[PDB]
Amino acid sequence: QVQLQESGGGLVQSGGSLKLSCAASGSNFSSGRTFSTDAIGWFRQAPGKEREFVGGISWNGGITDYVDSVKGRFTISRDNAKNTVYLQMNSLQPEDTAVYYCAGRDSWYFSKVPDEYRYWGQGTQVTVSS
Amino acid sequence: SQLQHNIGLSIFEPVAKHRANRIICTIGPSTQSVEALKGLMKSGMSVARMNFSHGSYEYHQTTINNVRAAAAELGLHIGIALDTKGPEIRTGLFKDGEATYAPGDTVLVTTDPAFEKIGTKEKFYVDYPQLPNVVRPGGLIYVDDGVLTLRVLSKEDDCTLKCHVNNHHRLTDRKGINLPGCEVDLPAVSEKDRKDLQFGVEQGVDMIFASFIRTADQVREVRAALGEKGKDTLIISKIENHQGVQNIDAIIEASDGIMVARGDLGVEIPAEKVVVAQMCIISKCNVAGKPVICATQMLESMTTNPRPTRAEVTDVANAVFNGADCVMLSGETAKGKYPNEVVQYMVRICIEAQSATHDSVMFNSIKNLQKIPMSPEEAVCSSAVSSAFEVQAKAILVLSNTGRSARLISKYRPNCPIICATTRLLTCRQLNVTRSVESVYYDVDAHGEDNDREKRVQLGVDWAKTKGYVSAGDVMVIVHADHSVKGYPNQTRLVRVRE
Amino acid sequence: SQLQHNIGLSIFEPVAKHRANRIICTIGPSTQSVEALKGLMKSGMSVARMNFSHGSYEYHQTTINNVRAAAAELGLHIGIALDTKGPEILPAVSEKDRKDLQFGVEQGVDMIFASFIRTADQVREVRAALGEKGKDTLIISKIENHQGVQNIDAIIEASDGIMVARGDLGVEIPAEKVVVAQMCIISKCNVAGKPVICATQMLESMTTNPRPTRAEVTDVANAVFNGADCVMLSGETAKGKYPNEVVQYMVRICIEAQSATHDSVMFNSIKNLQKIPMSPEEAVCSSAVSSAFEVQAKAILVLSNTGRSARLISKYRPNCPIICATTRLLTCRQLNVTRSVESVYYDVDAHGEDNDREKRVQLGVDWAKTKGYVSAGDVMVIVHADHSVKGYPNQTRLVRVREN
Amino acid sequence: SQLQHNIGLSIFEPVAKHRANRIICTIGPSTQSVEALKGLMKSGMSVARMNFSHGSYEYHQTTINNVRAAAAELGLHIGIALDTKGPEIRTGLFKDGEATYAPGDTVLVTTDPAFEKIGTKEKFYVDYPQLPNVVRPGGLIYVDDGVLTLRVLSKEDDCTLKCHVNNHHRLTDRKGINLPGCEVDLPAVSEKDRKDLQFGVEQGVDMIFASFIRTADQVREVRAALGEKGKDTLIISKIENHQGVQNIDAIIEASDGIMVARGDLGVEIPAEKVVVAQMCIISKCNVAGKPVICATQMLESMTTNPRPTRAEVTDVANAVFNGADCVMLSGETAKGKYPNEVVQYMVRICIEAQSATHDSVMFNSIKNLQKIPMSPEEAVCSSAVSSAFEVQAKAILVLSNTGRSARLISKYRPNCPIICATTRLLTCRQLNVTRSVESVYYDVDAHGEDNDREKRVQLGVDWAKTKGYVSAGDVMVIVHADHSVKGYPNQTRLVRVRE
Repeated sequence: QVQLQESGGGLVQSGGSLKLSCAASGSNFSSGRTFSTDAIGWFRQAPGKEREFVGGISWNGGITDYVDSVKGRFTISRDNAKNTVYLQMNSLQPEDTAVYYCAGRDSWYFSKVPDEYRYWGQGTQVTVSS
Repeated sequence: SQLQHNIGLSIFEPVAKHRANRIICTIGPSTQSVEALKGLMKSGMSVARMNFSHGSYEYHQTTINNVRAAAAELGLHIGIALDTKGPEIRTGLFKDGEATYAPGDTVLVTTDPAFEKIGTKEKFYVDYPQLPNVVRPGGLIYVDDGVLTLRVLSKEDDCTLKCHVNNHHRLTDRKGINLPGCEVDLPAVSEKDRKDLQFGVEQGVDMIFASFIRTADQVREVRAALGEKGKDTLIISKIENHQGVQNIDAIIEASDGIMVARGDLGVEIPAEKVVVAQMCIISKCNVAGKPVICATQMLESMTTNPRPTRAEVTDVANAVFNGADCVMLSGETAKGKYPNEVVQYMVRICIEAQSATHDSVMFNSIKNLQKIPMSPEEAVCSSAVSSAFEVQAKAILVLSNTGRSARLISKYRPNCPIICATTRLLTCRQLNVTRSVESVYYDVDAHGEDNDREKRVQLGVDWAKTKGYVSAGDVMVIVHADHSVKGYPNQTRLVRVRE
Repeated sequence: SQLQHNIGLSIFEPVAKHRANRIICTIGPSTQSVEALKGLMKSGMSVARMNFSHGSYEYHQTTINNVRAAAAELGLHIGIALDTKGPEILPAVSEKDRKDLQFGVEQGVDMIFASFIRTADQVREVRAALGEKGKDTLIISKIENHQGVQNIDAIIEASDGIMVARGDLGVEIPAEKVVVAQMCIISKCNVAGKPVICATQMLESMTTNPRPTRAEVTDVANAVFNGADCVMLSGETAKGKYPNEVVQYMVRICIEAQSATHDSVMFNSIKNLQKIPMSPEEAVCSSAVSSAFEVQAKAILVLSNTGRSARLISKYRPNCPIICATTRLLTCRQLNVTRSVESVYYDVDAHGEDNDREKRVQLGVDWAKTKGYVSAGDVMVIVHADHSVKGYPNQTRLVRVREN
Repeated sequence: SQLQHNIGLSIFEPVAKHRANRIICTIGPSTQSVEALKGLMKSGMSVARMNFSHGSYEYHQTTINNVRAAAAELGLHIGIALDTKGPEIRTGLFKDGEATYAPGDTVLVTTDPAFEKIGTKEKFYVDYPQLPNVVRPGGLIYVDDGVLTLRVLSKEDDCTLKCHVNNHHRLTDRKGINLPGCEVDLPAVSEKDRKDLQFGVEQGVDMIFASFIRTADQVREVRAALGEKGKDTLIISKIENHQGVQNIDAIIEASDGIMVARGDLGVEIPAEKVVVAQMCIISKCNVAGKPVICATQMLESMTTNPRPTRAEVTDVANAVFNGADCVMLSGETAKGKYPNEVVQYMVRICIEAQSATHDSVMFNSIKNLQKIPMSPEEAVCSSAVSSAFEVQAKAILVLSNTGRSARLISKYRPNCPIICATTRLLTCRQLNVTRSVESVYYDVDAHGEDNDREKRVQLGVDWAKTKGYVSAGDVMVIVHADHSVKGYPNQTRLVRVRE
């Protein structure tokens, strides 16, 4: 129903920083939900692994949460007027190398559980080389 | 019980209900283009309301044409409704659009058509030609919903009066006059009203929202005006003064449905009462198995702001909880900066309340009022909803060509979608105001005749499977007419969807 | 059934029911005067709220003395509540909160409105702060964010009451969700038999206009239908231009909603949720309300000192007023926050010890007689404890009021 | 509520119920004539019982042939049942028809196959051959129904035992003996049983009353004993000892029906408990939807007097109130002076007690036992009965080929007649043992194929019209299968009779 469109992966230097962006179109007309109604999660899947919670943001931006690994380094924010979610990554280290996804849940509140999200971005590669 | 249900609710679990309630959207400057109407249909509209208290037959022909077009593009069947202007001592067309009145001021109140638009802070026009002969010096004139009262001082001329302004007020063009003394003897249908109704019958509208309905005789007059060319169009009585509340039982019996016009009601009755009045009118409508619609004052503020007040949202949710089949927007979608968004909020509110209501309570309540022995027809629909609950059916499929059966099933208020397979497009269009119902058209000419009722059943089940209602192994409930009934459906079938 | 009740409602019949819901008023510039306080009290207020987010210790001492004075003049027991400041713009008890809470305990406030309550641990920190001098004061936990709703069950077991700050909730969660959250929390409290209050966004437009909007009015009515014990005014009575008319408006809405609700649904719902060996306390209470329905009593007189019984009878939502004859004045004041209860005070020192339990009963019947509830010939349900039981009500009498 | 019903009863009002319970008559000397049988059928017999405890294949062949001829004359379908002799010790035959004993006598009990017809006060024969090897000195041997007790004193020969009589009781002939001593190794189906079962199968009986059923595995042994030719014949397990009550759940599951033999039961268990066991067994059968029959001690005094006792009448009435499907007459109809009269009394008691029962209690109690999500099959049957109640239907008409549906509708215990239209005469005959059902036969070969299921419905409606059940204007509930599936009925219609 809602579709997400990612942008912003690449290669970066240990300690550098990137900005991941996710842009949203469409609606679940059945429910009346749009990007602006839906909480957004960011997850990462490192090579060979499953896909783990990184951070999440409620529908209107009033609540966020982060895994400890990235607290103080990562910042999730959102602009509902531009239908966009952002994941700002600072002091990147080799352990953040992975593919990164945004996903949208049909709830005002976010989850750390991947199966609880309804729509996904298609994923972007982030590689931190020192 | 609601109590047990309520203590089980969670703000954190997504809801899962297929929306039962229906949304009526008024059309105007923000939503008359075909692209607009398409986004309104995508974002929840079931009926397009044409508000005839303004605009020309050209403006409304554009709406009719454009909605039939957007619908076609989308393959939907959208109801069109005509809201009558209605008997109303009215007044407007103020020079520059407006006039401001201060207390102590004196103003000319005229029934001369020469000032019909050149209405200024000194002389304006009132549409009733018998006003000088009915209001005497001393009594008042309630202008714009009892907000601006005038005290008559003299019959200045043959058809003008000089009056004393009580309170300050900003009077915009075309505001209603509400002469407190009665003996006005207002008709059921102005001469404009009548003409408009022939225009509607001529263009094929599906329902009339008849305005300011006070007695049952007047609903009958509306019917008469619609003629035989439109003996089949729904009449939805607009209850907007205390007379209509008073005679709600007669009116309900003579109408096809009811609209509760809360803000009009609010000028004659106090708000704490209007609440009660809505509970009574909706519930009577429920019991009668007639559509009832909540209208005036819904997400009003969302006409200009991107989100409503919580107060307003609870207001809508209350209408649903109370029993309403439909909610109507009026200007939120006509002149509003957020038409689609307001429709989608209505969708979210409807599903939340629906998920928040104990699914069985209304069924059990309606059933307990039913006198015994029930008719066959009544019993067929009652026990179809009952069988649904009992086998946890996921859809009821009723084959009805007029829509009666689907309305009777919706009265028993099942907890699943009702799918109506009909042979008539008018029935698709008109079912848009009946809770839980979705229609499916079988063009007999372009296919078989389906005497064995089998491709129509397939059409229904196919719809349910593609719309996510039902899957392989789910149970469904089929209600239809047998080979041998004068009319009405008397057969029911409990089927399982096959892979 | 509610459906059947609705279909026979009429907007034209005068409604006749004794207001069971309670109104809390916040005090500020428009209402601190003793005369103005008297006017609030006559026009339906039962508890005075002190907002410790603004105002000095001297300023609230002023309001405490003034309400005590105006109440004394009218012969009423009005409660006083201290609304904590909270950790606003994380801990549970700010240092300021600690000093405010001891000020309230030393000055004799009846209840705390603990702000920003998220876990049950924090409400217990508040109870610790209250100390032994405030061992018996009500802790009303204010739910104003998502952790509050998530943990509502623990918070309810630890609190004496709950308050739904719907405006505060609306900042983190969408409005339709606030609607659902309010129903959840009210009814969880209803089952728990603890008072629940609705707080923000009530008749806010009446702060400056002489009448509110119809949407506002149905929002209040919908709190009442949802099950709330009390509604609370905020700026309406503190800064507002029409404090007396808005309290009266709350009274008319409360009565109309009460008369529009079906009298037995609550009782049947609460009762059927009970487990099949009931305890004798719970049994006496439910069956009193039940007996009241079966005999159409116009009053239930309960003899509680702590008010426990009165709360328990209230949980079963009877048709008629509940008169509590108590000997502790703080119970008179705290009971103003429970639905349908009205306390009558019996001074055990100034009047002979009512060891028989018989003069308190008469006191109650006389109160019910004068208020207008009961008239010679009417039945009443009397609920108290016997000469020898372990500190709870266990017997129930059914009385026909006689000319006296 | 039964209380509410009770206090409204009147002894002076004529009853107007259609008899729903069914009557089984055993056939013997008073009734084996074709004319006698026609009179029993007119009088209300539904199943003719053959006690294979006595009688030759030539005799029972005659009973079989006569009941078919009599039914053919009356245009009826009567079920024939075969009651096994069973694994029950029997006491040879006694010369001059009788012989009496006094306590302190000494009598020989031999198993030498001789003396089988001689049988004197001094020495008589018994069925068990290893009786000399099992019952040891002092052992207690109970004859008739425990009435006589004997103590084993002497060893005598390999064939004979000398026993002390501890009585005062006169024996009648070929009586049974139930010795309490264990090491009996009771069979399930004796060689005599087996050949009798084949005779029944080969001659086409409708049902087996299996005697002395103790375990479920016994019921399976009986099933096995009927070969592919006898897979359609019902087995009704006769519960007549404490083990029978002990295993009633397994035995109900394994059987097609149960017969409560209360006399046989009273020999091992105290009366008071038999009363209770009867309530228990009957009710478990109701909940399982399988027929249950009450059989012994019915109107026994009517074998020789033209009036039963009041306690006997209440005993019958109690069985009906209790929930019994059928009541069964034994000697009263086989060797009795008043066969037609006692059948007519059974008809009268049934009607009276059915009419004093509260119409709705059983439907509600069974429905509340049902786990929710119901099967479609179960939903269809229960819902047809509740439909009948709500429309005050005068008949349910079900189209069932095996009759499974008709039994499932009867389980919900409606208050009107059930008409089952079948294409199988075996089904017409076997449904004679379920409450409220009446079969109508459709000869596929004689008429069309009724693919539409229309001729049959007509047959049913026609029948209920001629029967006196329905008139033009009344409502009927019709349950059948749709033309897209097979196996079980899943479709229902509510029809007003026209004429």
